Amino acid sequence: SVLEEARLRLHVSAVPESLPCREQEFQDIYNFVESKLLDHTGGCMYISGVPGTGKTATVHEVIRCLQQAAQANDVPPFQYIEVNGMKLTEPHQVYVQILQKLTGQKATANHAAELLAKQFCTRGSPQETTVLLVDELDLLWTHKQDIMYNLFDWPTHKEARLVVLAIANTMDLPERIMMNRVSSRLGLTRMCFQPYTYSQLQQILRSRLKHLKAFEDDAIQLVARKVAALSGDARRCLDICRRATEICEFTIAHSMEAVDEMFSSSYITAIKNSSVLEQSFLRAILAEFRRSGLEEATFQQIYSQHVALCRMEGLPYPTMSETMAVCSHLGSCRLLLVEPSRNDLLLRVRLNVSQDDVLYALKD
Amino acid sequence: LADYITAAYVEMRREAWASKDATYTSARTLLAILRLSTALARLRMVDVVEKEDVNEAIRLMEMSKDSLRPADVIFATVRELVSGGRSVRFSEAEQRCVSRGFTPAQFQAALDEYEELNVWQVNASRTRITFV
Ligand SMILES: Nc1ncnc2c1ncn2[C@@H]1O[C@H](COP(=O)(O)OP(=O)(O)OP(O)(O)=S)[C@@H](O)[C@H]1O
Ligand SMILES: [Mg+2]
Repeated sequence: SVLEEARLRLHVSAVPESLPCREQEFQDIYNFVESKLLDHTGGCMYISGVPGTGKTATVHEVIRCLQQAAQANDVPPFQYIEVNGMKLTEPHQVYVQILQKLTGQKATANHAAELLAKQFCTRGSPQETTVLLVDELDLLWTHKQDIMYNLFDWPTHKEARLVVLAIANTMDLPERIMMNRVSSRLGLTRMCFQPYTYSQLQQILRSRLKHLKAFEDDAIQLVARKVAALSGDARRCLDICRRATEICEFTIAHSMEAVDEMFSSSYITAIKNSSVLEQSFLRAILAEFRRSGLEEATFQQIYSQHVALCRMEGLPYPTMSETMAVCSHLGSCRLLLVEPSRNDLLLRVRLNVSQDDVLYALKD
Repeated sequence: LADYITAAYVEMRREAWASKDATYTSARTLLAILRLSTALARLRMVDVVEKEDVNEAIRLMEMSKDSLRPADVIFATVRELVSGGRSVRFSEAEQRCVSRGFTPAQFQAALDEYEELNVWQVNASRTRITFV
């Protein structure tokens, strides 16, 4: 079916071959790495960008192009090694991972570091240029900063023949997280990926759905515009498109439903579906807050206000245990803030949502 | 002139209530400004007190106490049609904006300018606008 084909095309893992939306950045990286590969000299580049900008996809596509060029005997052969920071149980274990990727030897963290140091500092046998990719750099931080210093200092050696690309989300990292000597080592080589404009998002969506007339232009334009105005991320755009397809299986209404179901908060409807006693408790809290003006109140005054409200409403007199159970249930779903493990009558209560939202939910 | 005098006295008393260091503006202040207006009317030799006397009295009292774009208009016009609805018909907004004295070209320009900020989205059929 057409909807099934659109769902298949719009999946996240269905990476395209090459989209010129980032062709400029691709070209810049293609010049830099090509220069580092032609001169038999190492280098380092730091790239910072918000998630969803295609950093990993762009790097992998550049690696694919470089490997294809090497296969066409135009570039000297190179060894590619990829490591992910968040896929490692311990920080020091990255030394074992790289060593096992290059020689397959098993050694301790310190011994693996020493062997890697010996290989990268001593004039050994002439090896292929090493392309090292490290993902999620900020998660390799250590109070001693030895791992980061070694990672960004080793390619400085002529014998290293190592090119390192660091992908991260924060551009401030080399300034406030990295010390001076290594900050100057990554200085002036910082690539920032700006978020896609709504035109770029529309171009990407059109490329996803070439030769397929399944969505109207209006839904596509609105989805790209919401994405631009909220995060400018292709991942949530694909999720919205898939949800719109699912709802259409059941127009602009589908996209609106997707965006206001996957982004909007459910606090209002949760309060609406609350019980009568919980509503009375919330009203008592609001009345006590208006009387006092403070954002913290003990359980005793709230209980007194609840008893007064119940007397006004004609409800039966509530026991302390019942009110405590209701409060504990409310705190379980993170609508309030309380520590009722030991304190019972002296519990500080803070609202987890804005007062105006509570008023707008309770007026109806 | 009584209504204007009442409004001016309310404004002055509200200002004196907002400022703690201002003198207590009881009914004696109203009596004083009325006396000033009557004195001015006597000075100008007229049997009826005019608003110029009231303005001069207010000015004198204030001096004495002192010694001690089409885009926005069109956005507001279409904002007036948000009485409980998220989507607004194109024809109704177009008719209302033209009735205010704006050409359709300026209406389209304002729609595009506030549309760039993505405050809302317009259907390509130019029949309905869903406000983001
Ligand atoms: N050039 C491109 N044009 C359009 N969409 C792209 C492009 N490159 C990547 N994408 C899409 O955007 C998604 C995000 O790509 P990633 O590289 O995984 O994100 P990232 O920028 O690396 O950020 P994280 O936090 O590391 S996932 C990809 O899974 C693709 O679906
Ligand atoms: Mg990534």
